[PDB]
Amino acid sequence: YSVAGAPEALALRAGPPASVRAALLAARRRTLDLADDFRAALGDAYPGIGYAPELNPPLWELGHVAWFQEWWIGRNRQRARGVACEPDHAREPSLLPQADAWYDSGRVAHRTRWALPLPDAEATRDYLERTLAQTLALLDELPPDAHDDALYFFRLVALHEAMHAEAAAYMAEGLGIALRELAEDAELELPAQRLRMGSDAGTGFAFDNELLSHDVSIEPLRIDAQAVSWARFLPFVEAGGYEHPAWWSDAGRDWLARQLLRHPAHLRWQQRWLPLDPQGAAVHLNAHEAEAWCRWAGRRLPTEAEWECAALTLPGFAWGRVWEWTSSPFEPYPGFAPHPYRDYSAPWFGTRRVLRGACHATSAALAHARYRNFFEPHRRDIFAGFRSCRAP
Ligand SMILES: C[N+](C)(C)[C@@H](Cc1cnc[nH]1)C(=O)O
Ligand SMILES: OC[C@H]1O[C@@H](S)[C@H](O)[C@@H](O)[C@@H]1O
Ligand SMILES: [Fe+3]
Repeated sequence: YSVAGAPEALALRAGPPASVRAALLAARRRTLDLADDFRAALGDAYPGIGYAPELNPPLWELGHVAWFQEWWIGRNRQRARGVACEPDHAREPSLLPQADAWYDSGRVAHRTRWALPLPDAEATRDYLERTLAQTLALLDELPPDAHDDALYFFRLVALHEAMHAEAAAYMAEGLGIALRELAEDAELELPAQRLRMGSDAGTGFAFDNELLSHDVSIEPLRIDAQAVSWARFLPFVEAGGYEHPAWWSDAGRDWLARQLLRHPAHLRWQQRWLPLDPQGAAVHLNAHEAEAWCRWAGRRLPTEAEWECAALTLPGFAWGRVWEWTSSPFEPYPGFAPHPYRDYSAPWFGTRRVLRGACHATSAALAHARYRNFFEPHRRDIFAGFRSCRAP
């Protein structure tokens, strides 16, 4: 097995306090550069955007990032216990008396986020600054041989902020907001083998959905060396794919039937409205579109096990351009237990499909071969594509 990600991903998960500190500062730099992109387009208007289930107001997102960090660091009286932390212990107050009523994604109703008396952009940035100052002061108290338990929440809040930064990028793309921030095709042989799937104990930070690590049998297959390109995808559209329900699942057909334009999201070929690059990774495809292309090509999506095995064993397996739909429903591994942020994984089993890899907007500190992403299979706003495989 190769390393699961770039140095930053390994350091945030396994490295000492100095490593988590650098990660928190990089995450905040990125949060604020994206906040400036939104500021340029919306001028700090709140809510600044119309309502959609796939959005949150930009100033709500910023406050949520600070709230989350403050909730799990400064206000957390059991930081040292890591995953043994009692999530519902009595906490110190927030810097903002109403923060818990505004920013708690577990408490605040979705449409309500457009109608809160939130602080302005300046005061929201002030809350971010003061909370980060508090977090770094507490981090600086930990010794260089600090245990995984001691670092657990520092690592969690850095990863959480990386995830909200990516969400800013895909929501920006949805809102037509501009931000400042493939090779030759090939097929790879994946031989029959046993995969030790998920995150092993004492490998540093794991998301709860990566556990338990467990051996699984991988069947021999041939897998795309990279994500499906527009060049490889569009011949399905040109061959009448979005007119031929027979290529689709029942859920796919139901979805397809309800679509005005019988072609991919952000296309007209022109994307966004610039002309389309065939060498680009097909993106803003949902699981239904990926699966239909696979039936038409006589290919299939990998399981997340097959994807993880390929990513860790095959040097020519190139990922990180688009999130990649797998055939795997988001379900607990054997021995799954929810970690202190209980609602991260457990409410979303069944209704979500696993995507693996990462996209151009994923932080280098998050992108990881063991990471399970999870969205409802109709979602196209996300930076999602896919790679295909077949039996030998
Ligand atoms: C891991 N995904 C991307 C599915 C999560 C990330 C997340 C942010 N705050 C809580 N969870 C999501 O978007 O709900
Ligand atoms: O805004 C991104 C992300 O934020 C988290 S906090 C929300 O709960 C989730 O529904 C959404 O996908
Ligand atoms: Fe969140």
